[PDB]
Amino acid sequence: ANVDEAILKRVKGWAPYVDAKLGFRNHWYPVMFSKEINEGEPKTLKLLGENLLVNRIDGKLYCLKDRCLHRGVQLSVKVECKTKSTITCWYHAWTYRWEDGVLCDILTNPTSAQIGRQKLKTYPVQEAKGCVFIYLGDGDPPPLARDTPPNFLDDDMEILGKNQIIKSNWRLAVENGFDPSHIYIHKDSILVKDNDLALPLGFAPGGDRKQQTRVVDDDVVGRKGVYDLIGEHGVPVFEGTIGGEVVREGAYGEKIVANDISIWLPGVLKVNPWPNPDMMQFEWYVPIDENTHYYFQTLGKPCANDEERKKYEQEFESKWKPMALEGFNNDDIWAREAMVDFYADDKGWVNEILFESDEAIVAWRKLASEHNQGIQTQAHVSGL
Amino acid sequence: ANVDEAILKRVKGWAPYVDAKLGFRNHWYPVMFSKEINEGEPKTLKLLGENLLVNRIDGKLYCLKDRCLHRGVQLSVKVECKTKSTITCWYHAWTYRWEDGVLCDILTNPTSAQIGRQKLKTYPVQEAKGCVFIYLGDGDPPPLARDTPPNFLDDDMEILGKNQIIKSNWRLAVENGFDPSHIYIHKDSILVKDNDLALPLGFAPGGDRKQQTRVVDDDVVGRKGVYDLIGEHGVPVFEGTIGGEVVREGAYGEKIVANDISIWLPGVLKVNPWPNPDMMQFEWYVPIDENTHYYFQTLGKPCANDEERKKYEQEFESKWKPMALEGFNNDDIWAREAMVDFYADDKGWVNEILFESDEAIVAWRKLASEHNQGIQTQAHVSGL
Amino acid sequence: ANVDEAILKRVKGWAPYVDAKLGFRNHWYPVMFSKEINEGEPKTLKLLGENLLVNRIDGKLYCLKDRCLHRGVQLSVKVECKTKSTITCWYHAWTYRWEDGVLCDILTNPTSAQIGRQKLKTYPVQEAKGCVFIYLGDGDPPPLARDTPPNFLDDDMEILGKNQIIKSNWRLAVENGFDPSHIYIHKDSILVKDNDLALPLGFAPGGDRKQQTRVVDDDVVGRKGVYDLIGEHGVPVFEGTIGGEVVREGAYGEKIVANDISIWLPGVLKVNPWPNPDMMQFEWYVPIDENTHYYFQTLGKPCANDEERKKYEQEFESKWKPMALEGFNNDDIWAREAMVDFYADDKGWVNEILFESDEAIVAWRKLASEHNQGIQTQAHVSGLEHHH
Amino acid sequence: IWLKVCAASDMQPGTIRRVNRVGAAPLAVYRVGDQFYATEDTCTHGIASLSEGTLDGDVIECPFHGGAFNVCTGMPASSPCTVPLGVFEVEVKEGEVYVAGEK
Amino acid sequence: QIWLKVCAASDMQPGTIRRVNRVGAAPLAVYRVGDQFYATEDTCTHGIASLSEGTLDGDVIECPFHGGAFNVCTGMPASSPCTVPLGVFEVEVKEGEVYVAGEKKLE
Ligand SMILES: c1ccc2c(c1)[nH]c1ccccc12
Ligand SMILES: c1ccc2c(c1)[nH]c1ccccc12
Ligand SMILES: c1ccc2c(c1)[nH]c1ccccc12
Ligand code: FES
Ligand code: FES
Ligand code: FES
Ligand code: FES
Ligand code: FES
Ligand SMILES: [Fe+2]
Ligand SMILES: [Fe+2]
Ligand SMILES: [Fe+2]
Repeated sequence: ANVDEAILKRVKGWAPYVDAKLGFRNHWYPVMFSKEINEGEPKTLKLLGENLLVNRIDGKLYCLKDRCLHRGVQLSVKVECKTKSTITCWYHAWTYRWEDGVLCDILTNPTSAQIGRQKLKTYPVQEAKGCVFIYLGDGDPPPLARDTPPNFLDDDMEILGKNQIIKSNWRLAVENGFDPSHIYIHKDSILVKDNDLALPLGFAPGGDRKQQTRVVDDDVVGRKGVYDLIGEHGVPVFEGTIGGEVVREGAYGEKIVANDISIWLPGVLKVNPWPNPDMMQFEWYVPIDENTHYYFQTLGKPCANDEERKKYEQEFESKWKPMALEGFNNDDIWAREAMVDFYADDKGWVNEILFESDEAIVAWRKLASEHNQGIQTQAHVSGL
Repeated sequence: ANVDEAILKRVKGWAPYVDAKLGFRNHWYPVMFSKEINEGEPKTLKLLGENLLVNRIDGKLYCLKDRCLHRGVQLSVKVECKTKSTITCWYHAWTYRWEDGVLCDILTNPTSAQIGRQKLKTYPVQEAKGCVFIYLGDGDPPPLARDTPPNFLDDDMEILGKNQIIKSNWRLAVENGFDPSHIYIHKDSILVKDNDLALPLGFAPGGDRKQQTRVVDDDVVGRKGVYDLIGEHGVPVFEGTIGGEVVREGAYGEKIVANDISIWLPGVLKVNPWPNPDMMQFEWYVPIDENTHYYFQTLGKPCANDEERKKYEQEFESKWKPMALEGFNNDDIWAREAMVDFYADDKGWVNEILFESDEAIVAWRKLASEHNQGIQTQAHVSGL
Repeated sequence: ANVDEAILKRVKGWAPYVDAKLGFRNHWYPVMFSKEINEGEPKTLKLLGENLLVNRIDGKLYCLKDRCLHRGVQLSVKVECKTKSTITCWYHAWTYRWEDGVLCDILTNPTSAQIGRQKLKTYPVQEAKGCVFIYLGDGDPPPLARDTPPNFLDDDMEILGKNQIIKSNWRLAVENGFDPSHIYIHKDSILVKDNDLALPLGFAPGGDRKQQTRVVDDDVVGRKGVYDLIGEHGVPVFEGTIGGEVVREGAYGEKIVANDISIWLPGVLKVNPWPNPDMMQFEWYVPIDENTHYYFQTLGKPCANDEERKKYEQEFESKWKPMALEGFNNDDIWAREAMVDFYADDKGWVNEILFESDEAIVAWRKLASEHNQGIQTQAHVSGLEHHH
Repeated sequence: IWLKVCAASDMQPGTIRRVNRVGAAPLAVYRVGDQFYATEDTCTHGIASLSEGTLDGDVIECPFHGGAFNVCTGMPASSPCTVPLGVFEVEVKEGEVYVAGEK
Repeated sequence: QIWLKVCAASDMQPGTIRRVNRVGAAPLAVYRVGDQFYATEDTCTHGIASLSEGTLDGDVIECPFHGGAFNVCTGMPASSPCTVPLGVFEVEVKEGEVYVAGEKKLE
């Protein structure tokens, strides 16, 4: 597998998840924004450890594996698209069609028997809400809705976001995001103060284990996720004490937000409402390789017309993006990086000492282990 | 088990020593100077592979492992000492007491069942001669004297020195300093001329194996080390010849220095007298990880009154440190690094071709192998 | 030996070649030019993973392993040649003779019983055509001619070249050079236009491969190699088509070059004629370690007198070196680097999908597997091991 | 003080049974052979339910990280567990199984 | 001085080693393999170890320092890292007494 068998045997509750160091194969993943790739201008990227090339031909997106079948070089070292529908390797000129990856010509040996008998791996690509999703999997893809949080694809939902590469395994990003008690790191958030938001330091759980979360095994669209319900019977903590004496307090804002938090396979978090009562935040932690992920952030707001979308776009660039996506979430970034060492040798998955609020994370680990569509392995990446 | 078993089996004379790549556990080690850590200003450091935290509370030093029990992050990423007796992890606010490492509070959930039931690892800390010694070990710590070189803790002994990080395994440093013939590398030193010192190109054997090397394992103070009586039984070589022709000469000076040298566990060398007939140099080779060590060097001159200090300090700071510790010992630094490659794969321990002068070193390997208080492993560093 | 048996089992036709990650031991290899090593000025280098030292004494070259027998440090960290015929380790002063590597003295202990009873490994070295060759092997060396391509040593052949360190395994370089279709990467080289060359986008296989590929294992001097007779048996592809439409054409210059290419053990390519009709190019891909090689380039031109040799030296510097060795081959450098990832874990040798133009390369892999004089291993580098 | 867990007939040798207590933490009852033992149900190393683990002899293995505890003494039997498990009074009275407070 | 009296043949048990110190010279090691006696230099050619402090298995002496080994009869290396042959000294038993040559064999 991807992890020492001795460790996998130990984590009987969620071995597939611990083994999924490279992410889950056979799911859709957003990797860039539509306006980032123009007609006839191939773009490179790495997803689930695989180097890919994406091109826009006649407005439509196509995805080919960035690895020549011949000597395994990346075609992108020197891109040569000699006809609108093909790409020619810069080394010995093996030429492939973007449409189906078939080897259709070899400039240096036009009559080779390999022509029409070899095919470069291709992956489905779909655009939605200005986002570019790639189905990193085999066979016919399921509807995109299965791998997106509820409402993301709503007709009136206006989506704007930001994307960047963060140095941590995708799972550490997922868990931090869905961690009920991690809000402690945001106690000094400027956003919280300026937007007058109510933000406790944490929650004293109430009720039984089962009431702490709400697991969704299937919307009519087949999505799988978990809602964090620690606040349904829990007591929000606003005064932090040590030895019985107050040493810290939470935010007593009047605006109540983020009362709806859910994590969905393949790894996208939905926080609603946030950062404002009329908005929603959806963020993906896309696996690039075992040590890196794309932190694909998006903010949604229902807009009924071109005027509202224009206004939203304005507040996004001037306020939400800088104050929320960057200001508030920047703390999440270094928090993720801080867990790298403990989990790097895979030992942290055994030595971690969890407490009550981690019930949410446990539910996610079990959901992911039970309903993922496949474990990406090194064999998929290279493999002989 | 830090080394290939096939290698440990070959070195029946000192297998434990070869295996102690990460140093010996259950021994005191100097890590910094008392002057470097002020009241309420915690500091980080890595010792024997373990990330540690040291703080001074009411003048007393305390040491806690720098790894939260929860998700294993370093508390030092963002220090939060909310009360003088505790430190609060910046992630989910698990709070620990500096004196016993006990998890006494959790700001994010004051009702957690973990409170008062978990405990963060702590290590004994003791100051002496202006040095901070940490007992990287388990159980009741022995007196600091057991792991110190003779005359270091003399009431009148004014100990002064400096410290830095060197890129080489600690053992290479030990075997570079306790090497009677390596002084050849200092033949062009400044401390030699600018201090009219008498230093031969090297000290060769004269009496017999036992004769010159004196193993110590009967001391009542607990000490364990080896002496190499170069000045009392060794033979100085001032004229180096090739084919009978003299091509290099030693240093002729009146000042008689270094006639007594001993190495003591866990890894401290004593050069007496040095750098002056009335002085003594004590230097530790503290393991940080398998590739680096702290070069903790100290120069000490006896004193019996508040006077002769500002002088010895004005001296130590004006000529001794820049000429005896830096000007002279700097050659030792690159010599240690030059041996890294040969021993990096642990094969140098088998392929090295030793000669007469290495008789002392061999004694040290055997003693260190039979009197070390424990072998530090990756199991101590992480788990398993 | 150096590669997982699971991988070697999948390349049964040329397993030793795939196993030779560090190169072939017991062969001569050029490492620098004669003019680069002056009397009494020791130079360091790494060959087949071993750190070596070369010195010129009374005009003759000597090669010693750059690793003291004592504590294993490199003598070159601080070279100390106290007498014309010796070198003293800067650490404990163990002194060795360049002639036979014998530990002849120890300045720090003149009475040591080790003196005269230990010896540093030495390797044969010899100069030819202004190049310094080292026999990285054991025992009496074979004639240099065995490990050189045809004509390189001819009396009237004037040799001039350039050398540099490239970041790729030596075999990726070999297969980049001895490849008739890879010249597609050179279609825009300044050499093509500026030297009016006739150069197709690539040379495709002709009607009969048995005639295009010529395995040579019956050479009188014992050299072993493979010819890809592209000019007389291959097909020059000048019009590159996609879907039958011409998207790119080769160069229709008047100078006829590249009639034949050949690769020879231990790893030297000969391009004939090149880069001009009256010249030849000989280039070695010398193993430094598993990830690096010396790209030792030489251009040969028959010169019949001093006037011609001098004119050649001038044209080499003003035209051939910059226009050909750099202007043409510089693209081969990044091409080689581009193959590293795929072959990094040795899986590329199993996952590559070759085509007909690669048939001579496969013949080379088989020949190299059969006629190499030894597989260099990490044990040779650290110290051979054996139990009674 | 005791409370009927179940009939000694309900539990087969080598099986585990979770016991919920009103306003109190859950307990786990194991049957080793023909004898009964009880400990806290929550693993001391985290938040897992030992009643969902694997019982081998008198040693219960946690389903989360593989830690283990001796069901008789409640002492750790395998890392990462280091904190002793609370043990409770168990007794069979007329075929019925009963458990009480912590001993 | 040509032959050095070592000890009585009975003094040594089969498979044991005895160090022979010589004033003004390097120590020798006498080995008893079964009923036969052999002698070599006592110092391992690979370093400064005493072969008499090593392990004798058959006619092969294993060095205690690095595990190198030699054939006590021929003096030739038997296991790495040893590469230099040991000097061999002739041994003779007369009157049930063991004698070892003062000068090593010339080969
Ligand atoms: C409370 C308020 C905001 C957030 C949260 C909990 N969890 C989050 C995860 C990602 C982004 C924002 C949030
Ligand atoms: C011999 C002579 C001097 C020294 C030595 C061995 N080892 C040393 C280490 C530090 C400073 C001086 C010495
Ligand atoms: C075909 C034609 C020319 C060349 C070649 C293969 N390989 C080469 C390597 C160096 C210089 C020229 C060439
Ligand atoms: S590597 Fe792409 S055509 Fe050869
Ligand atoms: S990682 Fe320290 S409190 Fe969670
Ligand atoms: S390392 Fe060369 S003499 Fe000691
Ligand atoms: S929660 Fe039981 S072993 Fe960790
Ligand atoms: S000293 Fe005998 S094997 Fe090295
Ligand atoms: Fe957050
Ligand atoms: Fe020194
Ligand atoms: Fe080329």
